[PDB]
Amino acid sequence: KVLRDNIQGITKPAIRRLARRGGVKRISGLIYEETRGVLKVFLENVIRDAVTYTEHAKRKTVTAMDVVYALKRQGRTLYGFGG
Amino acid sequence: VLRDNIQGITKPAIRRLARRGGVKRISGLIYEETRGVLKVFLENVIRDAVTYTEHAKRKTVTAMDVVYALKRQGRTLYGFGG
Amino acid sequence: RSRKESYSIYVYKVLKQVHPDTGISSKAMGIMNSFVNDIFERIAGEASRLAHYNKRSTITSREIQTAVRLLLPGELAKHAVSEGTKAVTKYTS
Amino acid sequence: KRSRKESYSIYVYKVLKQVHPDTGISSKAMGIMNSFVNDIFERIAGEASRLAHYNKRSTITSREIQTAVRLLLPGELAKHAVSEGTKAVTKYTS
Amino acid sequence: HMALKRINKELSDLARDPPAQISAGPVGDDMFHWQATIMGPNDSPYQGGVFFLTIHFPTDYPFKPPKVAFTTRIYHPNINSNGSICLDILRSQWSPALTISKVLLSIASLLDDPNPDDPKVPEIARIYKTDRDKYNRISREWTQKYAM
Amino acid sequence: KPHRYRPGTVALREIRRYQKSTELLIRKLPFQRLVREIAQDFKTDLRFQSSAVMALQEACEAYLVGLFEDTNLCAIHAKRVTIMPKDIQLARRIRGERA
Amino acid sequence: KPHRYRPGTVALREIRRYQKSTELLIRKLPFQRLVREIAQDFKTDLRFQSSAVMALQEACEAYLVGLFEDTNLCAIHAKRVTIMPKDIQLARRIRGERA
Amino acid sequence: AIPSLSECQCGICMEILVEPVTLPCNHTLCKPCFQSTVEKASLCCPFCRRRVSSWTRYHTRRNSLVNVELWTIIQKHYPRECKLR
Amino acid sequence: SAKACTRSSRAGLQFPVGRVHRLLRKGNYSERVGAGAPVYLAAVLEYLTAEILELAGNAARDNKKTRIIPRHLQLAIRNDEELNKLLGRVTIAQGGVLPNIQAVLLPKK
Amino acid sequence: SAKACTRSSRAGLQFPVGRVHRLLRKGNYSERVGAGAPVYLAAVLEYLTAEILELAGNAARDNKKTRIIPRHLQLAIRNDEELNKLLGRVTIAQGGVLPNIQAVLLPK
DNA sequence: ATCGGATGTATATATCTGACACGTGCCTGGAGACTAGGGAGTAATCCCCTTGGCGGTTAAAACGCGGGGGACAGCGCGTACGTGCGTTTAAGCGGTGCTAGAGCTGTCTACGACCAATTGAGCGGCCTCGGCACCGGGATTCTCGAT
DNA sequence: ATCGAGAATCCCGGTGCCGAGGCCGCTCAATTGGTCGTAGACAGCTCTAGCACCGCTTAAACGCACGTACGCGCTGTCCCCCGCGTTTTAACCGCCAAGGGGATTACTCCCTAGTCTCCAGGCACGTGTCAGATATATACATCCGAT
Ligand SMILES: [Zn+2]
Ligand SMILES: [Zn+2]
Repeated sequence: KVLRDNIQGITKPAIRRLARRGGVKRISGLIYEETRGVLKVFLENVIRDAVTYTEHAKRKTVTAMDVVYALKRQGRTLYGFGG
Repeated sequence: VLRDNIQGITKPAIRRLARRGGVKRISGLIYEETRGVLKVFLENVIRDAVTYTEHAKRKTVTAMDVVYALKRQGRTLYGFGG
Repeated sequence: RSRKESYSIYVYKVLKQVHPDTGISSKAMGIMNSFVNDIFERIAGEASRLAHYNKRSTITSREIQTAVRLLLPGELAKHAVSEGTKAVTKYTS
Repeated sequence: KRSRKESYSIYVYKVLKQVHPDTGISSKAMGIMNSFVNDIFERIAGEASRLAHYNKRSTITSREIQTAVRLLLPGELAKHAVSEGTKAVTKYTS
Repeated sequence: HMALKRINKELSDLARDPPAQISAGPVGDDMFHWQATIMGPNDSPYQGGVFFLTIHFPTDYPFKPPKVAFTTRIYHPNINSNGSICLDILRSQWSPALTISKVLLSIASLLDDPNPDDPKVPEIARIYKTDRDKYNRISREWTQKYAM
Repeated sequence: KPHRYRPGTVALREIRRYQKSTELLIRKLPFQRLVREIAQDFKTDLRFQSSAVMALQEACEAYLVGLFEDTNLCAIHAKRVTIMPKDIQLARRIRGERA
Repeated sequence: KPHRYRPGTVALREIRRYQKSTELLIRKLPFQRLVREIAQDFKTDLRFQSSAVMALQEACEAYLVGLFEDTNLCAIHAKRVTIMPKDIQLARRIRGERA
Repeated sequence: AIPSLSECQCGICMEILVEPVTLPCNHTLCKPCFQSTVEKASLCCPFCRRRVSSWTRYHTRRNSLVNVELWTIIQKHYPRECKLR
Repeated sequence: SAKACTRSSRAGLQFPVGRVHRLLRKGNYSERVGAGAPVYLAAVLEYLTAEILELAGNAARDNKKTRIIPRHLQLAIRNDEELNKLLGRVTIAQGGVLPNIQAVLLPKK
Repeated sequence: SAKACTRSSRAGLQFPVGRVHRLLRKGNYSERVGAGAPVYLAAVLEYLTAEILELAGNAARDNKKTRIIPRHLQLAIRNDEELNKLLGRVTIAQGGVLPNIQAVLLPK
């Protein structure tokens, strides 16, 4: 049950909406691939630590507290999901 | 009482710092901005250093206080103990 | 089962002192609990480091005062120090 | 005589003479190495205690230190440091 | 396979070039258990002293060092009552390229000059280091008890 | 004859619309699939609490919004209004994310 | 008749000279006076170890060198060679120091 | 010009070279031996005893451990011996 | 004080003092813990909570609402100066962003 | 490993195991400390120290010197990717900066 | 400078639903009284190193000048991006079913803390010689105006 | 495309000095032996929620066409940093002199940890009702072409 090339699920309209919230009025056509690459890098960095945290506790389910701990470790505290 | 000592950071000194930073051409309005940012940084570090000194009931600002203040701000310094 | 604790009731009491007619949802309550826990960790860790530096083995009220001075910005730190000193003075007598 | 102060000077010098038999080290470089060792010790041993408070344990074992090494060191340093630590532990036990 | 192929040519190399004052061979059915004999070096208080030793080869070779032990008795800062050798080549700095001849010769080299820095037994090291001239009599004595 | 707006006004309208709301601008199933793909690239046969995926989505969207603010500032600094990949690269380098 | 170097070829020489050395580029007495002035602004009747002043000088010079590197990149982004206060402002904003 | 089989032996294996790795000290050894010595023994070359940890870290990420030139030369000359393994 | 009431009421606080004392004792911070640290810490925490709740209530009132949601907390934190610096790296779930548009982008007169 | 030898030489290390055990047992980290943790932590510290010292010695030799100075330490650290990432928020006193000139500034 | 559509956003009213605020049982954690001991407060002495001053010498800073190169404004081209519409896709919702794994309870056994005796690893102080700094002279190499 | 003159940098050889490497004495902290209370490892059972599938709307995504306005290159001007020479200022070095306060030691007392008993505060669970979201219909602000 392997999943392949799902990064295309972050479509161009979604990136445009994120830019609109960020305050961008006009967007170049090469922004979308760069945004996909940056998002993939960030997700890999967070999920590696989340999986390490869930592996230390001898579990098979990645809880929300593992994600919160990883985000706090990387320097991006998140309020709302525990802690 | 000391006053107006920010001018000891001369234009040649700022030029030397810029040259070490890799700068080739420098506009004439950059020195006052550099003085301002340096003053802000110094105030921020020295406030924490003096707080650390006062908590220890001392009257001298040792190098340990400076190292701890720098580490607290995310600017760890290697060389002066710690 | 098991019991899990939180600062929810005290946050609600403070809110009722401040705004007697407003309420608070559940997500906001969770955010407030996270904030209180985070500030607790910050101040306690700073106090621990302060006590370790001076070769002490105790966390007294002046440790917490210095930690509050180091963490919080100017006016926030001033008001927090005033409130903590007032609470301690009312407690000791 | 002044009060005794502790440092990693002799151990760092032994390591240096192991890797570079004909190379010496100055005093400021030694003071930088001592600070580096202290900083990494604090980092690992402090992030390996949150790892035990998270799981409601009370003992720090070689399983918390291994995971702290995994989390704190970068991609290729954390594969060699873990191997060296496991080798040292295995040599110590038997 | 790999390990046995290594040991066969190690034995062949030892046989075609017999090391001076050291001999070795297989005593058991397999090549994992070996015996060896070492003669005392000329510039040592071990004149005319024969020492027998037995060695076991671990299952993974040469990536793990072999195990050596002394069946006979000898007094040494690096050798205990059981006869185990305390040599950095044997335990810590072992390189897989090292052959049995090199380690068996390093054993005799250590016999020539004991290493007192990292002794297996401390009091024997103290007795050896405090003065060699006083102990040299006991060194020959220990040779007559077992070596001679 | 048909009515149409000059290029730029609808963009400002979208800016005002999306800065006043607080929902999530990425569809949830594709993001969940991407998270699961990366995780199974790390460790096989993993399970995810829904709160974990929700937290990951919140964090990623906040990060992208901040990065786009910095990118917009970088683009404006060069006397432009469009944001280009060099703006993203410069913002990331100055932030220390790639150096 | 007298020999002159074209404008720009003595600046690169200084760049290569000062990037090859490790000494401190600010005079010590003026910096010490400034440090003492700020400290006596904070708490009166203060004394300083010489190591503390040296550490402050090292930290300040490292910070300024890094800031000037970022400023140079910002200036180069806008297709310039000269650095201007807006470059410093943008670099500090993106680093989050002034926001 | 063409190297012989004498210089095409693994010091630890005493067999034919497979997936050769050439350390900065110009000590060539087969890949499984390098992996085993790195994992278990010293993180150093078995022959002249110099540290190659940084080189290994640099070349493992970029997949450049194997010596391409020597392997290309060897693989064409002795297909049968490589097949026997 | 009277030495008869509860510790929280003896110091005039609403946040707990026994729970804070236990958390400071069992947190692996120091070997010993004084008897005035929990009161000081509880006072500081209560002051900060009261400040943020006051600002969030004001933000909710400006929106014709009688319930604080994460949006009002985000507005209260970001629109301040000391609270924004204290919580610079903190992400509030379902908080949104402060509305602003750069002056260059707005249409020319 | 056999007993009757010092703890650091039983595990094949050079850094002290008793001192690391005491520091772990006195620094307010956890209520109890396992037996194998000091060995692991000392091994990691010694590995990192040797890793940096090798590159520092190489940089010192490239300058025809026989003594490591902070300049060689920073030349070693900042030219290695993992070491630079590990120490990226750390200032080394009397170390300077790497030679790096933007290609735009060079004469045409 | 408006004037008219035309479109989008704002404003007022019915309604209904699910989450928030409150009430109840209880049990586990916090409060109260008592004892023992070591941590920290206070006083006294030592001597280190911080502050202050003077004279010289000279490296670094300050000031002025001539000019070339870079910053900035203005024009023109065309090409990529914004807006709008019709069509295809799969997200979202509701509902059901199954079981894997998180979570809790009971035993008990081995690992880690604590205590006493002891001695060698490591720290402080001294000493000496070689590695590196410095001076002076020559060779090598960019740099620029002129062809 | 180049040749040559003036200037900056690198090599090489000789002299000197101070700090890094090693030795000696000593004291305190790590080691070894022994005992004990409990932390967690293992086995068993519960049951919650994570995973998978199905069908129906319909909302968001996609693809295409037209036009426009913004990015990008080119030219011109001017003025402002840069390189260089001359003069002035004060930094740096060596030296002496005084005393504040950092650091250590000894004594003591009182604040905090640990133990036992008890009881009420807050946590889990259940319930009712009203605050806000949704649908519907007007009212007004704003944008664009055209005078
Ligand atoms: Zn091999
Ligand atoms: Zn080699």
